[PDB]
Amino acid sequence: DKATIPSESPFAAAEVADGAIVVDIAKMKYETPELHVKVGDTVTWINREAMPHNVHFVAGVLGEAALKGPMMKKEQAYSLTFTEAGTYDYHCTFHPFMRGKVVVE
Ligand SMILES: [Cu+2]
Repeated sequence: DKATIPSESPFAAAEVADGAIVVDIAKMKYETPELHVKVGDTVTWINREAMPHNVHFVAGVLGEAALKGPMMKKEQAYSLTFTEAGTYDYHCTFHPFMRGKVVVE
């Protein structure tokens, strides 16, 4: 697979590292919808609002099967560590019109 998962479940936003590469989710949007990182980087999404959200990569993007991230409540976080160069699109399971991508250089 093309990413590893440091936290299987959502975790508290207060425990996101200071350093971390963060994508906020707010107002029904990913607030960095075209994020550029490098091989080896960890990305952390943080839901900033009451409406639940996730991140969801369809089958074949990060692995043979889909990666459907866990449901994230307000001030919950979820991370992926990207290990292979490429561009990886995702959406929100609940709200598929909400889309983003991670461009891994
Ligand atoms: Cu959503």
